[PDB]
Amino acid sequence: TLLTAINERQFRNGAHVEKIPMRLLVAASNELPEADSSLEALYDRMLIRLWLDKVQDKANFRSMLTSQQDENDNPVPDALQVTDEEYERWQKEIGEITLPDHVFELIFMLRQQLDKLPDAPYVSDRRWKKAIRLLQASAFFSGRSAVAPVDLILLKDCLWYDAQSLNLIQQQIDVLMTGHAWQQQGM
Amino acid sequence: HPHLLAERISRLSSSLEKGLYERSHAIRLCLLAALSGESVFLLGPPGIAKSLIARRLKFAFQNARAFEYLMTRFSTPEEVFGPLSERLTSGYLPEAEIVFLDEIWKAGPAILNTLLTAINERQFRNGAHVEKIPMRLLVAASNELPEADSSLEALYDRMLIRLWLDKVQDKANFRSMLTSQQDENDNPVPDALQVTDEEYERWQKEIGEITLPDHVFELIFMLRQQLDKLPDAPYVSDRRWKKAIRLLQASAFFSGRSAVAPVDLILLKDCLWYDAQSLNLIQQQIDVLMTGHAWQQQGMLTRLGAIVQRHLQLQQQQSDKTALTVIRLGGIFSRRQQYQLPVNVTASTLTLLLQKPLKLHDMEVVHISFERSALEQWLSKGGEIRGKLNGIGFAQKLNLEVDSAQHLVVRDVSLQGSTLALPGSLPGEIKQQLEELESDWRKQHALFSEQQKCLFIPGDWLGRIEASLQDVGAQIRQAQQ
Ligand SMILES: Nc1ncnc2c1ncn2[C@@H]1O[C@H](COP(=O)(O)OP(=O)(O)O)[C@@H](O)[C@H]1O
Repeated sequence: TLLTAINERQFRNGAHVEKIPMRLLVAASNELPEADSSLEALYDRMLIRLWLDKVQDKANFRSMLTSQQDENDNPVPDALQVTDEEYERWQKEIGEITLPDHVFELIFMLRQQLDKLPDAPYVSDRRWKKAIRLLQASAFFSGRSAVAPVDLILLKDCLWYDAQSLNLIQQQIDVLMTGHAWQQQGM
Repeated sequence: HPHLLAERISRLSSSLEKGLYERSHAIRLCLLAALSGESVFLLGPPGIAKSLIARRLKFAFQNARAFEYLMTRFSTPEEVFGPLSERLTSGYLPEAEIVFLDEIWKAGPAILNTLLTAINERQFRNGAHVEKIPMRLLVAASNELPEADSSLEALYDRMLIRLWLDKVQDKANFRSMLTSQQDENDNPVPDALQVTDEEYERWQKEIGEITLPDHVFELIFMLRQQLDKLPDAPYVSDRRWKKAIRLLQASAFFSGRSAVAPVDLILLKDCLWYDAQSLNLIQQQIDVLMTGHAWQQQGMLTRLGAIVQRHLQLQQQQSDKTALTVIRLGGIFSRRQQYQLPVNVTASTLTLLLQKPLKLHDMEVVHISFERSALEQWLSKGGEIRGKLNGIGFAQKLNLEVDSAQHLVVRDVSLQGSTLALPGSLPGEIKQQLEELESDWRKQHALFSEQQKCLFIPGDWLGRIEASLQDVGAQIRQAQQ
């Protein structure tokens, strides 16, 4: 029933169905599912995959260990809170972002590069289509009208799926970001 | 009336392909099974629009309910069809026109015992009594393949269509797919193209009434024997061949035809295979029959060889009119150098006939094709020469020598002389048989140009049928020169 709330954004309420205004879906755990298990369907649909861990800096640990800020309060002012009308209007302008020819050459090159390496993780067509919705919105909320080549860094937390693909995705993207993104290797 | 049906079918699949690139063979295949009561299997990696095709086929009908479910190892039958109280099956599987079951090669034994009964009988156990299921299309997608000796082989043998979908490969089709603004949960099919419940029940009766020609059945008569002598051929039982007739008859019914067409056999490439090993054998055996025994491609090739053999027999019989004179040359040389004819002969792999036939290499021959690049070195420098027999085989050594009257004498094992001769510059018997064979090629090519506009036919397969028919017509035109 959780798969129908993401694609169709509805729910089987006995007889008639109703829409679900789910604006953000976050899922956390600890371990990873099996490679031949039924839990891979929900994992393949989740776009952003972040690997959070504990703190490592000594200066950032002292202020975190002694924090008087209430975690259940509202530290967001009323002037910065968005309304329901602005959320529905931004969903239409996200898909209207133009796709430059220079950005298409980088997506097709990174996709074909992962298909030749045996240890590279497989990227489906659903992962490539949903990554553009997050990439087009990254430039819309930053003051741009087209897709920028700098938005390709966000793919380092979407293409990976386990501990073996983390060291390969962050390395293959870093080569393209420092080679063909700004004509570094082309020159 | 029958010709207007092909326009509505072609216009219905055109609106369904909006937003799905490189998926024309997957949408047109699911539409034929939805209007005939068949199934379709999809194989490939998860993430190639394998679930949208199940939700898009429900828009073609006026009253159709979709159902998406993922079969797990711990799934219970009370969640797929509905829990009991007598069974709350409101909006599940027994009352759904199109159902989608993702990953079918991993369900439990209880789900497998119930899925095999809703296909052959289309019934459901509602506690005590039984009720029919109006299932019009059953699609199943997964990623891996079941075992060769397990309980999951019963469901695979009943699924007729087995498609192997994959990711996109064209660069031009990937840019428009990566930036598509068409909503996948909308209704892109007009109301005029949507069929009703009365048209679906009427088409099921007209499918079985399609006339079966005797010439079209000859293709399956020979293709069945070829898939049995090879040990690597997949085992195709009689139940698979019986269900293939319903898919072939319905393919020509929606294309404006009343009988089964030989071009409808291309759909069998996604129904006889079962794994990765059978994919390279099914697509190869069908391509040979579709480009050989289909439009009389191979049937005319073996008949053309008899005309060439008959023309060579009449040429070697009248070889006493044209001899073979070898001109001489002067110059200062220690050996007697000979020269060939100038403008009279210019071909490199020319053929030379002979009068009395001999037995060379324990076999008979009627014409010896020599090489112009090697004939000039033997007639001047000397040594040994080579030459194939009957225009085939390797260039074997022959006992070629010069004669007193400037001729070529070929000897064998019994020291038998034979003067060679070249063919002169068409008899009435050869032209009569060549005109009848050329008329059959034009009649067979007209049948392909009147049925290739079918919707359930891939586009890449049209390039091989046209290339095979042109090769037969090009070989018959060279003999009449
Ligand atoms: N080859 C393709 N061509 C066009 N669109 C595609 C393709 N593959 C996936 N999509 C799009 O991705 C979306 C999600 O597909 P999804 O249901 O995840 O596929 P699957 O069922 O194979 O995992 C669909 O709405 C579909 O439009």
